[PDB]
Amino acid sequence: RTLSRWVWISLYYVAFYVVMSGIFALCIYVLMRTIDPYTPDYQDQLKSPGVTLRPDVYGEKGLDISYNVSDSTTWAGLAHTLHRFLAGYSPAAQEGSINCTSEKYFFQESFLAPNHTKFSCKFTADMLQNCGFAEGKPCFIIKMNRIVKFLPGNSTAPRVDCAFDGPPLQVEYFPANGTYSLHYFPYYGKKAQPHYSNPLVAAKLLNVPRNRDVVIVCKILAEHVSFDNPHDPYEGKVEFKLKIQK
Amino acid sequence: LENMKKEMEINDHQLSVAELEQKYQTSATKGLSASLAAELLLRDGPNALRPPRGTPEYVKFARQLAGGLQCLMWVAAAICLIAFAIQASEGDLTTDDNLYLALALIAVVVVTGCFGYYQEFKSTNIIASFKNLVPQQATVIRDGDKFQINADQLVVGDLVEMKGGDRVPADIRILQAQGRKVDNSSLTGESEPQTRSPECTHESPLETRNIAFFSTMCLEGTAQGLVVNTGDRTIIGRIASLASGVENEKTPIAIEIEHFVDIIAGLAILFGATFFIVAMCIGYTFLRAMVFFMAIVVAYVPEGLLATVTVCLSLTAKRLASKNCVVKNLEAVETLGSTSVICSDKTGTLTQNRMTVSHLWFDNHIHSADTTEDQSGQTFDQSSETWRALCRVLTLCNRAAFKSGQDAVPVPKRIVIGDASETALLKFSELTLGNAMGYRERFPKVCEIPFNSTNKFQLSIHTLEDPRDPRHVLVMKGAPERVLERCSSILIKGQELPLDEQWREAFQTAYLSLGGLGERVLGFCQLYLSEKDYPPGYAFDVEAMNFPTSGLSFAGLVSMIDPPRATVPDAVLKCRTAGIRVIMVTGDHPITAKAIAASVGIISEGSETVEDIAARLRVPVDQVNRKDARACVINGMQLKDMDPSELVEALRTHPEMVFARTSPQQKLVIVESCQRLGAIVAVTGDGVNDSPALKKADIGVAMGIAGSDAAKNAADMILLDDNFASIVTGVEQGRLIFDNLKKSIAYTLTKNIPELTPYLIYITVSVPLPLGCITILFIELCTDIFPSVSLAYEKAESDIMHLRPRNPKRDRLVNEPLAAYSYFQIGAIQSFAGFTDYFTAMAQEGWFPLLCVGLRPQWENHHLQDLQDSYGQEWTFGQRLYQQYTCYTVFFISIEMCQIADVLIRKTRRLSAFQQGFFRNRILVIAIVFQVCIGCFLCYCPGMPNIFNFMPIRFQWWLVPMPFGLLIFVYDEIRKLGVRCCPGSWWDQELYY
Repeated sequence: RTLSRWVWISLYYVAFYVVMSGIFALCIYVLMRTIDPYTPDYQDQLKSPGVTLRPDVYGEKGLDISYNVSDSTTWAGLAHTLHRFLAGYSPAAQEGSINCTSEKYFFQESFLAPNHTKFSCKFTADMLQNCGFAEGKPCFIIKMNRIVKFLPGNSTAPRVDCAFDGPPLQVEYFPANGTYSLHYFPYYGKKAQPHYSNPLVAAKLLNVPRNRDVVIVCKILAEHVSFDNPHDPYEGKVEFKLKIQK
Repeated sequence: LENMKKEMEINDHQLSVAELEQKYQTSATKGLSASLAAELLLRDGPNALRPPRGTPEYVKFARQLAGGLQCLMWVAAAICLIAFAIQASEGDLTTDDNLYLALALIAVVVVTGCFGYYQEFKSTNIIASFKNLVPQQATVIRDGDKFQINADQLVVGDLVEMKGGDRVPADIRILQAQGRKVDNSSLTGESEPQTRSPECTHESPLETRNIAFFSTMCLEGTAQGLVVNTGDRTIIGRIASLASGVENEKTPIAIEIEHFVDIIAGLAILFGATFFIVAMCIGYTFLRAMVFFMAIVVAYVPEGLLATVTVCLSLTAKRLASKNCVVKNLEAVETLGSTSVICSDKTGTLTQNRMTVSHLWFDNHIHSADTTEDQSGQTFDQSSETWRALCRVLTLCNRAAFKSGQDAVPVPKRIVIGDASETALLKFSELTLGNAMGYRERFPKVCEIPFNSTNKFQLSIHTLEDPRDPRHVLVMKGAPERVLERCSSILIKGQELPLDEQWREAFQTAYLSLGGLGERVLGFCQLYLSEKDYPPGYAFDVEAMNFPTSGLSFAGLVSMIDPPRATVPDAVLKCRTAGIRVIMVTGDHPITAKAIAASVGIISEGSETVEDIAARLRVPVDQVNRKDARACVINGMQLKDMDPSELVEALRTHPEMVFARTSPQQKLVIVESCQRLGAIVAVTGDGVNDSPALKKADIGVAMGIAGSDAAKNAADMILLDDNFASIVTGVEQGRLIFDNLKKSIAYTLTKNIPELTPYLIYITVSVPLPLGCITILFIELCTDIFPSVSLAYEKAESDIMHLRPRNPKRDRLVNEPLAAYSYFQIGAIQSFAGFTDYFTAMAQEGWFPLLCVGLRPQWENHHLQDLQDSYGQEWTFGQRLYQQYTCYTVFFISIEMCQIADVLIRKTRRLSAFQQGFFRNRILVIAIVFQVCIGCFLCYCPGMPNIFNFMPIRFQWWLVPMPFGLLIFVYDEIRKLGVRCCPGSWWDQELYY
């Protein structure tokens, strides 16, 4: 608390906090310089790919979607997310990408600017057969987390088997000639490949049972894939508790 | 009120014996009736002292829990439970953070409570020590018969009898006495026996012979008296109540602590609420709004700080312990370093309290002996034959003898059986002459006349050692005047000569001068009896004057003395350089008091009192303007008349003051008067008469060896060695602690900003949380502790003793300049360094800084396993969290790294690290090594990511804050360079802690 001296304070910080924001920014901007505008410096963390699903999880979903077949409003929440993802793989959207078949990895070259947008493989929603959506016995959609320059697999395709032992359910898979087709990899990155589409795998649980919580875990297997669950339950697997309480 | 107790007492010593009885309804001969005594007992109450009420420890501990910071910590702890409670009901949250964090925070408050409790200690058993004095019972005469009764049973009016070896049961009016002497050291602090008789000697009852007081004891003789006062009513009983009555008070250091707590608490509440509302406007749910708040509280309160202060004090205390200075109360460690005025007792404090010879008058010259214990002085005279003659009388004419087994100890130290005068003489000769016993052996004493009350002289006849004429030599000593009447000739040099008027006049001058010195003077003379007149057989009659007493030869005069402790004069000057005013307050007589004052330096050379001006000018005292005299000597009798306003004037008016012949209450009054001025006062004393003053003083310091038990109980600190120099050390230590405390406080506070800012950005930016709550505790509780403590070790930057005492009003432990530097300048730099590493970790992982804004809702969403980074990769919930936690860990480490520079800068307020040497402090360096070791251990050790959420950091990560750490060092170095370069103001006033 002074007087006719506050000007000696205000002006001080003005060009001291000034100098400091100026240095702080100074050091962010140098750091930023030393990173590739197409690939992060560390991939470890991300390394085991996560498996995520469309149905917004109330808790541990992907199908921890408890709803009532008898009620229209009950499913509507899950449908919004379901439509949101699928909307992306519309045919209108894909004009210019390239058509493929289930096969081996395709190498666009190095992660370099000298080539134009790397052409991604087309993916038709049509491949996901039979899947508003399933009013009863939901048809959840699975996806593998994108990771640049990662080649998951061996053989033609990386499998996804969902399992409960464990009470009855009937598993049905819709996956574009397979499971996850290898022709989709490696992923060049958003910079290199803009409207890139990752392979989806629809799963339908036609299960005869009703009114009970079924813990259904869908797992992906590969040399590359590893699982935790002692931590991230997401790591290469799903945790969904479907309940068709009708 | 105690105010009544502060005043001088009034008594019945003036009344006649018979009149005294009328008031009391008592009998001088018969004493009270059994029935009457009982009746009075119920009326008056018991002859006992009743201590006051105290407080429990449980309450004392709990009171600390409400130490601001503790309050904030409590709100945080509860708020944690509140969030937890809301959570448990609404959605089953498996997490245990809140609940646990709540547990941890509560623990922090309790542990912190212990530290403050430890600091706040008051070990006081004053009443207990007094109880130790109490005897048992007392003899009274009732129904014409004497019987022993419980002392409490004693009532006013009964007839009491005392004899040597008994403690006075109550205040008594002496009716009759025979050779009674008493020790009134309780009132005076002086042990010399004082005679007690029925006659009223003086108007002041404290001085008169006819009154005997409770708390004193009869040394010899017997006496009877009528009890005037009992219990609390007695003169000392009141002093007891007053000492008990006076409040302990609050240490200055304590006041400073509370002051900053309010400052920090204020900022905490302001930012806490300020952001609470800012969040709500943002649209944050109450569930979240509270969580942010808890973080804010943790960030703002320096959890570790109060404990650090206690540790720093304890460490300082330990050093002093090595000094032979024991500190009972941890806070007292500072007080001293804040004293403005010292009120000191003379005897046993300033002085050694050991009588001794002063000077001698022979050969028409005054010679001065060496009074000092160690005998640091020089010799006055070996050569003159006159000296040998005087020496012989001092040895021969002396009854005193050393206790056996003394040979180990030094001559002035050894215990002697005899009166003080004879012991002084014995020690005087033994030192210069060699063994006295030898002299007594060589000259056997045939006959002697011991000092008589009437005679006023002591005479001895010895066989001359000389073999040529082993005849009889007569020696005698006594009152100087009396000896003079007895002498015809004077041994001048070796030869004797007639005693002319001229020499006689010189004798008077010598006698008056020595007396002026406040010294007790004795005359010495001898006579060589004629051989023909006295045969070797010749019998001498002690009872009847068998031999001539007159026409003797006057050898010389001897006078006595005592002395200041060796360290004292130097210590006084040092206190004065420090700007501390030193006042003498003593029970002793003024002539002695003034002389020592000059010796020690209380009264500087050239300074004059009104009386001395009058003498020099040879003008009346009334004529002298008092303003002219800087120095003053006030007798207790005069003090009694004066009002406190008058006392105030004396204190303001004089720089060098001596209060002599003061009573215990008057010492208290002097102390209070100084305090009234607004000065912090220290009292130094050894005696029971010091007790009230010691209690009242802001800090009382008692002498350990010399000190009486009561004084020690009254005091805050004890000098075990009786080393007065320790006071100078004590004052320096408190100041150093204040200087070092500021450094430690600034150091601790600076880290608050890097803790605060991440929370703020979190809300405004909507970025992932840069630093967690748990992480904050790792800093304040873990890493910062050793380094903060190490600042206590710092040496003085400048000559601390050179500066004046701090102005408790003006100079505070924590001021706005500290906040500006800690919060505004350096802490800000640290915050950025923390953020930078935060950005680096995220960016390396794939989340570039641009992308982070407004991400937190998605980031926090447990449901979303697929958050997209800058690259286009998708992350699960747990995976991103690991990165986030790693961010917390690096941010944490960045604080440590930035703290390294801060520790170095905090080392010195003014001076450069080059000058001070950022290096001598071993503890400080240890702090840097341990703090880094702990941080690495926390990050690297397996299992820590679970509990603390600390993750392993890449080598590169450690480096991120390095540039910021360096900037801090340079910045502070440049700043300080400016301060020293120009003492003018700008940088100094603003930043200088």
